Amino acid sequence: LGTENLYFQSMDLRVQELIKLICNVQAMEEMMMEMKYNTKKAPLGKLTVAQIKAGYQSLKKIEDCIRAGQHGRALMEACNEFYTRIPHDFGLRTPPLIRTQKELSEKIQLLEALGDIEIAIKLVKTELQSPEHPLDQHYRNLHCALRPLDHESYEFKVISQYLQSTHAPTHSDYTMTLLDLFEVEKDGEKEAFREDLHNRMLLWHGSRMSNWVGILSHGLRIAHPEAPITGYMFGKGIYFADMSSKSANYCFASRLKNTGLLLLSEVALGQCNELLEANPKAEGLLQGKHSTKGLGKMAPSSAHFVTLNGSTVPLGPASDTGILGYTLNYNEYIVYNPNQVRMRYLLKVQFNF
Ligand SMILES: NC(=O)c1cccc(N)c1
Repeated sequence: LGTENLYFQSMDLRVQELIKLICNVQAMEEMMMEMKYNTKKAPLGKLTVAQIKAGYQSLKKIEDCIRAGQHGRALMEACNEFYTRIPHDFGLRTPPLIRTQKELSEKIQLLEALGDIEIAIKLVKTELQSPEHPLDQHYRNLHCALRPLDHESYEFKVISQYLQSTHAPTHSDYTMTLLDLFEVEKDGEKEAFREDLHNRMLLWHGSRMSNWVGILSHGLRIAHPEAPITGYMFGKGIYFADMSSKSANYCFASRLKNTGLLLLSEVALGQCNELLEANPKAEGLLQGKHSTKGLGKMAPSSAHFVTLNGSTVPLGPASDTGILGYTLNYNEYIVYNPNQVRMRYLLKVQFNF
C-alpha cells in the first residue's frame, strides 16, 4: 500500500484515512440514531437546510413557552411540533417534554450536527466518470489543507504535552492517546485573521465526528440565528477551552467509538470581558472588548506557558485560580466573529475508557 501510494503519487495515506473517517456517512447515520433522530422516517440524504431552520424555529417557540411559564399543554404542543419537524424515535414511550436549558441544548446540538451532515452529504457527492479518486474529490471540496506532521517533531511534542498536561482532574473517565497530527490551513483564514489583537492563544475545540466536514469546509461558525439564545452559556460565539478534556468531552467518544478529533486554533482574544456565571446575553456586554472569558476555578498558569509561532500555549497542569452561586470548573473563551479564529492543528485521538 505504501509503495502503491508512491507510484500513483496519490494523497498521503494518513490524509486518506482522515478523509475516509470524517466523510463516512454510515457513521453519521449511526451517530444520529444514537441521538434519537429517526433516520428511517427522515433519511439524512433528504435533509434540507429549510427543514433544519424550521427545527430551530420550533425550539425558539419552546423557549418562549418556558420563558412565559407554560409547562403543561402549550409546552407539550410545542414539543410535539418540534418532533414533527425533526422526527425522533422514542419507540413506544411518550415523547418527552423539553423543559430545561440542558434539554433545549441537547436539541440544539442535534440540529447543529444535522446541519453539518447536510453539508457533508452534498460535499461527498462524486462525479462518477471523473478520473480523480473520490477521496481527492472530497478533500478539494473542503477548501482546507491537511498536512500530516512528523511524530519526532517539536510541534508534535508540544502539542502532545498540551494534550496531556491540560487533561482535567475531573475528567478521569478516560485518558487520551494522540494517534496522529495534521496541520490545518483553511483557505482565507490567514488573510481574514485579526493578527492585530493581543492575547492570541492556541486553544481547544471538540465536536462530534459527524461535524468535521462542516467545520473544515466552512470554518468554525457561530450558532444559527434562529437558535434559542438560552442554548448558549455566553451567547452565540465560537467556544474554546484551555483544558484539552473540557473540549474532548464534546467529541462524545465512547468505549464503542473510541476515536475522536480535537482541533487547535489560534484565537485572537483581544481584551476579554471576564464573567463568573452564565449569561446568554454576554455578547451585548462586550462594549468594545473582543471576547468573553468564562472564569474557571482551575487553570494552567503563566509560569508554564510556551509560545508556538506567535500564539501562547497554556501548558498545564491546572491550578487554583483563586476564583469563586455555582462556578465553572475550567475556563472557557468565546469570540463572536470567525475572523478571530485561525484553525491550526487537527489531532486524531484515541480515548482510553
Ligand atoms: N466544543 C468545545 O470544545 C467547547 C469549549 C468550551 C466550552 C464549550 N461549551 C465547548
